[PDB]
Amino acid sequence: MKHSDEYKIRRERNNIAVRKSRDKAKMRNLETQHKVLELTAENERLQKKVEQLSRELSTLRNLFKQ
Amino acid sequence: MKHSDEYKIRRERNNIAVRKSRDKAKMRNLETQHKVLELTAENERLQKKVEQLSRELSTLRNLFKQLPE
DNA sequence: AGGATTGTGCAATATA
DNA sequence: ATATTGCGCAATCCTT
Repeated sequence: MKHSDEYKIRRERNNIAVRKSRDKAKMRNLETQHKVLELTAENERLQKKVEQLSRELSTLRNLFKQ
Repeated sequence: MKHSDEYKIRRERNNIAVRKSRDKAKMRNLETQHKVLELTAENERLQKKVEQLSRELSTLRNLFKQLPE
């Protein structure tokens, strides 16, 4: 129907639940996007650390010549 | 009005656009989830390499430390 | 008995 | 003009 009070209450409650469900789905989607940004920055940091450790190892091993 | 031909054409075109837009958004979310798996595998590879090189550097520094002046 | 999910479409808004 | 976004609805699924 469209007039009964049981119907109006059911719609009011469902509209709350539908919005809650859609907000939750949107939040999960955004969280996945953020995770990509976080991992990309972290992999960039770790790669720079690899390069730094390699430079320190090379510098140390050069001491064997002198 | 809401029964005119112009209204019907606008809504039919928009409904097509809505499905196209939401399909693409769902596909992007699928690609993003795949990217997380790929970046996680790369992260684990990098963590292993950093740990290996850190140990290699620590042992070599300790070797030089045991050298007499 | 009542919330959570979802295919669908109206509507407002953003964008080109 | 199309693209994006929020929402209502009703059917449906799941909880209590």
